[PDB]
Amino acid sequence: GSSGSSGESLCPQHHEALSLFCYEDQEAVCLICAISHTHRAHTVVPLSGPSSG
Ligand SMILES: [Zn+2]
Ligand SMILES: [Zn+2]
Repeated sequence: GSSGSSGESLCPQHHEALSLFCYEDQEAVCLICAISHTHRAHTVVPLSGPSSG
């Protein structure tokens, strides 16, 4: 017997709740990350969906 499932999803570098996803790369990234991407002309949209912000 053995198990090892990861629950919450946090950036492997920032370790912060991932509330975004980069299309181009097709991977999930955190908020801080976005900055870089959004700067490199990378498409990024919120997972949870639309919010007040
Ligand atoms: Zn990150
Ligand atoms: Zn990107």
